[PDB]
Amino acid sequence: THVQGRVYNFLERPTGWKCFVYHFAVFLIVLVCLIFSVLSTIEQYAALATGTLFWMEIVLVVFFGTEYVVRLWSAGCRSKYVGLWGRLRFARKPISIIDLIVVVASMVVLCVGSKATSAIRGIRFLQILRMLHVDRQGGTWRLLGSVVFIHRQELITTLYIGFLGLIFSSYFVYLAEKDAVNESGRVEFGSYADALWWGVVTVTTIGYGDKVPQTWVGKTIASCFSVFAISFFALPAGILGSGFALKVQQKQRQKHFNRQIPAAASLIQTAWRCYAAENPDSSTWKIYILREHHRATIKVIRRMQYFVAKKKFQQARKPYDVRDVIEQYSQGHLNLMVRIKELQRRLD
Amino acid sequence: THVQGRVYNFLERPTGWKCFVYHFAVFLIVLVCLIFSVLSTIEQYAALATGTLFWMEIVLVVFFGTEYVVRLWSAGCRSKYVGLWGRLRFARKPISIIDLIVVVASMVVLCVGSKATSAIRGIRFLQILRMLHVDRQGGTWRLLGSVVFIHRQELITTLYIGFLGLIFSSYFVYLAEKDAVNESGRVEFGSYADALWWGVVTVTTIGYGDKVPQTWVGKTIASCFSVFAISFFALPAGILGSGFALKVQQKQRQKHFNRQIPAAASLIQTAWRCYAAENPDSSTWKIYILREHHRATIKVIRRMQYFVAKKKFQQARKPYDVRDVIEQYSQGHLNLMVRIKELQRRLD
Amino acid sequence: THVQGRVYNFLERPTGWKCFVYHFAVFLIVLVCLIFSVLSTIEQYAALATGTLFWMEIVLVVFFGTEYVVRLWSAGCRSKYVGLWGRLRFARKPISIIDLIVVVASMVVLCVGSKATSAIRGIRFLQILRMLHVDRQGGTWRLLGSVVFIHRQELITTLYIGFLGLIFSSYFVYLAEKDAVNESGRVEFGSYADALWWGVVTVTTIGYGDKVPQTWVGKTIASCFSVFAISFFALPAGILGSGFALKVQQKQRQKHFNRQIPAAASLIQTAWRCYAAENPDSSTWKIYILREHHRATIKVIRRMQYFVAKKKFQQARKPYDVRDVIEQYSQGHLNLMVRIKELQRRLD
Amino acid sequence: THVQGRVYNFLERPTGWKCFVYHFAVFLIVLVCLIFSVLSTIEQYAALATGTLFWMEIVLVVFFGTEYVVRLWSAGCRSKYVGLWGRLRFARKPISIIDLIVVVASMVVLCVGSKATSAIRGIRFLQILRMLHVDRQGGTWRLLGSVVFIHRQELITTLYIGFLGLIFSSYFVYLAEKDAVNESGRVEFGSYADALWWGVVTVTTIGYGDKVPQTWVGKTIASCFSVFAISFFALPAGILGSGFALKVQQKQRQKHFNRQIPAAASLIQTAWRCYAAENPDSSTWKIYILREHHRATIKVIRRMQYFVAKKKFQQARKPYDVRDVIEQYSQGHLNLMVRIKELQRRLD
Amino acid sequence: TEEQIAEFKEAFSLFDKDGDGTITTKELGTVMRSLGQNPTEAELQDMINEVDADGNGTIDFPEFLTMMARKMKDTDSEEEIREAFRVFDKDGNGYISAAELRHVMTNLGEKLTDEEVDEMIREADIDGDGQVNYEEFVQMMTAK
Amino acid sequence: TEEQIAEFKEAFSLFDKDGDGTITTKELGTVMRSLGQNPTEAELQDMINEVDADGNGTIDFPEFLTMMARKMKDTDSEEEIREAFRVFDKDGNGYISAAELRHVMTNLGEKLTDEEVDEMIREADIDGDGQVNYEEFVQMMTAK
Amino acid sequence: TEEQIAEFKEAFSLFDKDGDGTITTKELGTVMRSLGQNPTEAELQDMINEVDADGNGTIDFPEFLTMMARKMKDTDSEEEIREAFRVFDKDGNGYISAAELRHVMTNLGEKLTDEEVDEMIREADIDGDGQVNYEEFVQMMTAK
Amino acid sequence: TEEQIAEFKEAFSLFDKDGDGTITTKELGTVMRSLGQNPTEAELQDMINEVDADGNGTIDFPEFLTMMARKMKDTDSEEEIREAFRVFDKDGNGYISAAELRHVMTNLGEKLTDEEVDEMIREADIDGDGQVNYEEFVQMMTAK
Ligand SMILES: COc1ccc(-c2csc(NC(=O)[C@H]3CCCCN3S(=O)(=O)c3ccc(C)cc3)n2)cc1
Ligand SMILES: COc1ccc(-c2csc(NC(=O)[C@H]3CCCCN3S(=O)(=O)c3ccc(C)cc3)n2)cc1
Ligand SMILES: [K+]
Ligand SMILES: [K+]
Ligand SMILES: [K+]
Ligand SMILES: [K+]
Repeated sequence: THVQGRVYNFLERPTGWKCFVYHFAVFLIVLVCLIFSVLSTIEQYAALATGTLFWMEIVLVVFFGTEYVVRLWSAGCRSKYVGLWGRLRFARKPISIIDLIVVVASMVVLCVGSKATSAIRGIRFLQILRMLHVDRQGGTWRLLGSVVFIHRQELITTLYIGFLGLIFSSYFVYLAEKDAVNESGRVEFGSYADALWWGVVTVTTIGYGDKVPQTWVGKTIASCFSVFAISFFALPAGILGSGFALKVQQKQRQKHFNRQIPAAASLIQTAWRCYAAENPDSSTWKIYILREHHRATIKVIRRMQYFVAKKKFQQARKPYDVRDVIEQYSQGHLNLMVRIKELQRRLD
Repeated sequence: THVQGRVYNFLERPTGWKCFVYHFAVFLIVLVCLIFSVLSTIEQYAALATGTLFWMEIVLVVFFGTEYVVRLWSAGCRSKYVGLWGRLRFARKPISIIDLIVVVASMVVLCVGSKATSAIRGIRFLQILRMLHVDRQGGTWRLLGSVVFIHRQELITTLYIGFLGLIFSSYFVYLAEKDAVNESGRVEFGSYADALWWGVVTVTTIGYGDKVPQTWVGKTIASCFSVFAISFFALPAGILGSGFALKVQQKQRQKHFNRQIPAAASLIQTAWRCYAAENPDSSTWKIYILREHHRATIKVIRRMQYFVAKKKFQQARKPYDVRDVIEQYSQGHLNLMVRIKELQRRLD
Repeated sequence: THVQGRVYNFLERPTGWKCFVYHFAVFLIVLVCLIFSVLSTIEQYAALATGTLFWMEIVLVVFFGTEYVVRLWSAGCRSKYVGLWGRLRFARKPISIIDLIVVVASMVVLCVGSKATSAIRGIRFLQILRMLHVDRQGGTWRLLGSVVFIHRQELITTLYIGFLGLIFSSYFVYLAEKDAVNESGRVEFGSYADALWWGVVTVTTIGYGDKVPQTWVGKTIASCFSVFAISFFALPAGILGSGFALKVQQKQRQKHFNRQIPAAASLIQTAWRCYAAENPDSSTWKIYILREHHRATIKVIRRMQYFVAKKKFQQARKPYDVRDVIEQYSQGHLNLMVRIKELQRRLD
Repeated sequence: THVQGRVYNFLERPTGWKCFVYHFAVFLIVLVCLIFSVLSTIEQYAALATGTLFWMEIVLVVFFGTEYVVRLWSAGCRSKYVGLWGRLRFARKPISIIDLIVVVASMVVLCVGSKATSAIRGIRFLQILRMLHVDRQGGTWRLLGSVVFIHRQELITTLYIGFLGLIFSSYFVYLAEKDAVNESGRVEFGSYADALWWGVVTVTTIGYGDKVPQTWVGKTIASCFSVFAISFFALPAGILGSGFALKVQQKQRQKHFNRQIPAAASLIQTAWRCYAAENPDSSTWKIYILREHHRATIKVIRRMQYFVAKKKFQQARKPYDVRDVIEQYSQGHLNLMVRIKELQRRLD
Repeated sequence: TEEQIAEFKEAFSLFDKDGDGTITTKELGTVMRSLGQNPTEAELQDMINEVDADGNGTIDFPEFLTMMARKMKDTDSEEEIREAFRVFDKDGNGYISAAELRHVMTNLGEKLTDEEVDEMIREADIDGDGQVNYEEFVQMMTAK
Repeated sequence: TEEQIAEFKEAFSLFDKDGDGTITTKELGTVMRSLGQNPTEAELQDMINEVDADGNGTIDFPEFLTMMARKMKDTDSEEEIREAFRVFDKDGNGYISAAELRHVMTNLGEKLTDEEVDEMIREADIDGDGQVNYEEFVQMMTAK
Repeated sequence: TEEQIAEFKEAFSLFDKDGDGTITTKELGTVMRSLGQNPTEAELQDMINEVDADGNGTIDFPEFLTMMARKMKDTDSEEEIREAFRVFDKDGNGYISAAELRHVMTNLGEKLTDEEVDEMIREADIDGDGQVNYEEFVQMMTAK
Repeated sequence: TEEQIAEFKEAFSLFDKDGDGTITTKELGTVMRSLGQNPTEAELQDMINEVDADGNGTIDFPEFLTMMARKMKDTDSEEEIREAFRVFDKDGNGYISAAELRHVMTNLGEKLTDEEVDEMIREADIDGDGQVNYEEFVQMMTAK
């Protein structure tokens, strides 16, 4: 069973230099097969790569399917995934779904399209799709989704305002330019759709130049729009970058919180004590040393011990702040005042 | 009356999953009608959409007008808006103005342009204009305006410096390029206006390519300008993004300030006490237990109680800071020193 | 003399709504004259604006020269600038130099070019140059220079690395593309200069499209360059924006430092005391109540009082920090320990 | 020997105004020679610069080789580099390798290509390569590498997600546009490679315009891609800029840590004490004033003194934080409580 | 305003009780303990810091007059009181219950005498399902 | 629920021991010292703050009932306990040793009687190389 | 400079009082209390830290001489004093009232004897509507 | 290693002086005061926290053995000592004066006996204009 968890760690909880080289090599072979998918589209090389991509596909479907079943077995180390229904729960998760889809569809297209246009039309998309295989535990996407959810209001604000600016400014540019004719004789802005295309390409700072305004009204509006709207499609970079950085750094500094260990222990202990209270025959009663009403009060005190331990633990995992300093200072200060008053009275 | 506030919360203070679906569906139908406004401008579909947009407009004017009056009635829950003059105050606010304008102008253009060029020319702008209906309480625009006002000096600085760089650099490019002739035979830079167009398109990183310099002086200047000026039209993104984020986060953390409750109560209490002081027949005099001059001193002490409570409350709502830690430490420390000295003397 | 400082504040230390409207109107008339300088370059309007710009120039030279002398007189309120040599010191400062240059050169070009090509060629540059008149105390440029000096190492780093990337990558693109011929028959990359032009236009995200690579080596290199180098010409925005914001905010929060008043007073007092020490006939000797060697020790103690007051003042103006909290806590804590030990002994 | 370190500081640890002018002038001459390398590629000036670049090359190889040997001698001030093997260790470091390569290859190409195509083809690259000579201690590259290593996860995240977006979106654009024909008759998107080129040029906001989509599917996808993917190739700017700034500022504030001096001394002292313990004949035994087992316990206590001093020193160099405040407060507070209890008992 | 400063100087003479022309923390605490209040030292300190602008720790008579001068019926004070009520407003509609208000006056912060609150409630039209418009109070006690 | 509040009011009468209707820190500490426990003042304070929502420093009977009402077999409490075990889990696979668990129960935090832990272990199927599935415990003691 | 170090060693002998060659906090406080001043311990500590560069807590004679050596009529000290005046300057024109200055010298910070300030004012040309140019003082007391 | 743990258990028996198997702060302070040292409580606390990994506040014998096990002649410890010297190095060339070193050993931090430093200097070749290569010391005292 030691071996089982060992290979699980190799595949699914990677670390070191061996695991890294493995996952690296996997990435490289899939990338190479993608480049052959690229070069299959070019007429010169559409024959070479088209044949190569039929044998490498067989190699890969064997490899990835093997890896899949090995992993599905090795997941018995986790207690979530022990048992048959456990392995089913393992197959249920998204990355495993994607892996399975890729493997099966590869096998099907090979066994069927052996004797083939839609075949390779699908092969190319599978080659593209296999890149999801790399990130195993999705820390990438989880980080992104987290930072988006935190900063959702800001981003909606930007999207709304930029959208509106685009719509209005493009309508006015349309009105100003709808009849203008280009040097080559054609009309760039025949419709409001074309003006929206212009606006998108502009406000986001791409500037293909396929559509440019000629009039003075158009140039005026475009200048002002270009100066004052472009920012709202560039904020998300700052927002998301700062979010990424902060999240990673705090998730790292959380490692050095050593106070959480006794808090965890205390939480466990008082919880089980609350539970074992419900058996009067328990041995947690001997701690107190008949008992008409002592039962109730003990249970109450334990319940609120549990609640305070719970909050203490929940705050034992978070970084300190000035507010906590202030609270503890006031608390200890007043304790000290009452103590010195106590001694002041004990003398008298 | 419970129902009245209930529907007010539904329309104007939304939360949950029902309200969200409602406002969503509204957004979607207005967006769809906008896309038909788009496709009305295209010659192929100018007939279909033009007819569709005459019936959906009727549907919408009915719907939005109904919603408007329902809302105007439901605003009696608020005490600002109770009474006739209250509802007038409700109609006075901007978003309600916009809603009313849209509804009435829709109705007018329909009843008149039934039997129609300027008609649809206006319809398209109304379809555009209806997108303001979505954000109800303007938290979007309020956030923006706040962050701009806070960071006004920085933004004026950028605008000034970038403007100047544009002006000067474009003059010199004009001088260098005014006689140059393009491959196609035309002169890109005939005037200083054209050079300003170039500069705007460049410094903000769009680069249509409609105007490019040919000479070596022009290319030199453009390179240096392009490297050293572009930043001043990209700062606002960083500024505004950081501002948005900070504002939202602190406005959220303000929820967990629980110290403000007693401060609020104390403020109220001492204020009303100051007021009721002015009635000598009041019952706030019994707290002190004849009164030649006690009146004045009581009033003075209460006034300054009010002032201290006011400041304490105003600071009870803001986050703590190191300065407060230092102040309280010094204060308590000196209190403790005088107390221990006091005991040191009481023994002797 | 009250009037003198009053007008100084009006012109040179502005605040309110009157001053603002004044400086605004000045900005607007200079901008309008600039737009006529623009339209003078266009052939249609080269006559109208050319005549208009001869009368408005006279108006303006009168106005600005008047304002200049008024200001130069009004600067006697400041004690730096009292006296003749004071006013000379006033004329010495840069913005006054620029104002004077504009006024005199306007007057000269008018009186000479009355009876005129180089005339208007210079007029246009003066119109451009007059925009420096707006910011009076240069807070704009001072902010910028400050933030650049603080962040000088970062910016040099970016410039160096981006420069190198440009140079190398452009050499390799040149080698790959030097013989390639365009669809239109021409060679985009004949020389390494052209490749550098391409690189500048690319790495800074403008993309005119006047030069594009055709080969696969060129496209490969350009892709990698474009992904991995563009950041180094976009960092300065983030850097400078954060710097601006921080500087403004801390320069604002410095207003609420009220502890600096007694520190200032103490500094002044102990400094003058140190000075008056040097007169044995002074009256600062009566504070001590013969004096063979008391002279020296008093002088020493006062000198070091001065030094400590100086440091305390220099730190009284800066915001608090955790280090100060720690220092004061340790200091007071040890004081308290020695005091309680003292009482512990006094009992015994 | 004083002179040796003096010139070492001049060349390799520069500071002041003389050193700066020297390194400046070096930079300028190498830049000028680079500009002649540029102009050698142009047909008009290919003769002038080609001859000039044969004499300046001789000048420079002499100069830089001289400087190299002077430096290699002057490195004997450092104790790392004293002795022959020391100087070998000096030649081993990268910047010295680069300097040597440049010098020797210059000399070789001159002595051989005297009597020459590949000659100048190599000269140009050497001129480019000499720019590494400027930064002597690589603080530039070290800063960059540091900030990249700190922020590695964020950057990998961006690269992965942006890469994927590019791949998928470009495949769909290819499918939508593969048969479309341009106004000029040509097909922009013949292959998936071309679509990838488009995607790279787009997502990074360059927009040459050599490839634009015509269809409505293509424009739709491109719009959405352009709005929602561009951020992931603009985050690194924010990340890296904030990193640079933070690193520099903290490396500067580290100068004012004065507590580290006694910590360093204590560490040294207790380390040598632990060592000298191992000589029973030492004189560190006299501090304790026979010794059956005292030996062991003394050694143990000293070892753990060493360990605590080590940690104290390692933390003496880092900035304070709220956690330290809390720890010291609790520690001193409990000490004070036990002390006041102690006195409370001593009375009784 | 001459009668105003006459009364204010009369009032300052109560605290001064000396030719000092200033008030110290104790010199205030004595007058308060004369009434049977028993403040804290920290209380009197925070009290006194809201009157001086010298940073000395004492109230000169100009500062005392200044505190007198500035008005309660103010733009900002009104809004502060209004915002203070909103902490105790469920649903934010501008109304609060009666019994809730009585509960808050008599328990939190400076607790009040029951007769005080009994007077406080009846100042406003409390009928109408027990709700009360708190801006009515604000207009009342900012009328001076 | 009438029997429930009858028992809860009975329970509150033990602490009240007065017509007060509240519990003070001492009024709890006395009942605890009656059992031979000897808490700290800080303990009782932190204890009591987790029941009130008044900010007064005492527990009104509604707050006591509220504490009774909310349930241990909860979505969040379960996860908190589960996360607490994970601190003591090498390799994160959902299993912990037996002797390690005994070591942690009897030494860290509130130390337990040895007989308590002897009971605790045998609640779960401890065989199978000594490992135990701690989510089994969590489901057990969140069953109520 | 030989006479200078003779006088400085003479001066150091007053504080030393023993063949220590150093000064401790008490060894300074005694000399100060000999004059009737009564400093605080914190005062003497902060005092002494501005002379040493050893970090020991005592002043070696080289450090004493170093403190002697560096000059008051300095580029930086002058500007610091000038900036200190500006806190008390309404309108920033380089002038301050007379009575304001007297008020500030005699009340804030280290209060001065009235005769001291009476001397201080008359050092400068105080006439001219009562205003005084404070850079005149700065040039005066940085003349040494 | 059996002789090694025999000697280490012998050594632990000196501190234990009980069948406890642990060491408390006092249980260490007593042994230290037996030698005439007089540590502080904070000293012993910070001392003891660098040995345990339990977070209990006491040293179990495995933790004692662990502290024994890890080696002084280490990659990191060497560099730390080297960096410590550099604080006292003018010009950063890898050399420091003799008298400066004697001054620093005998004054700053834990002051040393003069005979100790007299031994310390002569361990290294101090001749050559009085300079000494401090990495020579580092190689010496990391040789074990
Ligand atoms: C170079 O120095 C600069 C540059 C830019 C700023 C800056 C701050 S806020 C801001 N824009 C804005 O606040 C928004 C809103 C006001 C107009 C300009 N934009 S809008 O075009 O998107 C736009 C246009 C029209 C509609 C209906 C909605 C949205 N622009 C500050 C300093
Ligand atoms: C989308 O996700 C991204 C994107 C970019 C990054 C990232 C970090 S550091 C970095 N570049 C760099 O660190 C530098 C240096 C290494 C090569 C790439 N650039 S160089 O071209 O200027 C360049 C090229 C050649 C020479 C001689 C000097 C300089 N690029 C990280 C994540
Ligand atoms: K761009
Ligand atoms: K662009
Ligand atoms: K472009
Ligand atoms: K373009």
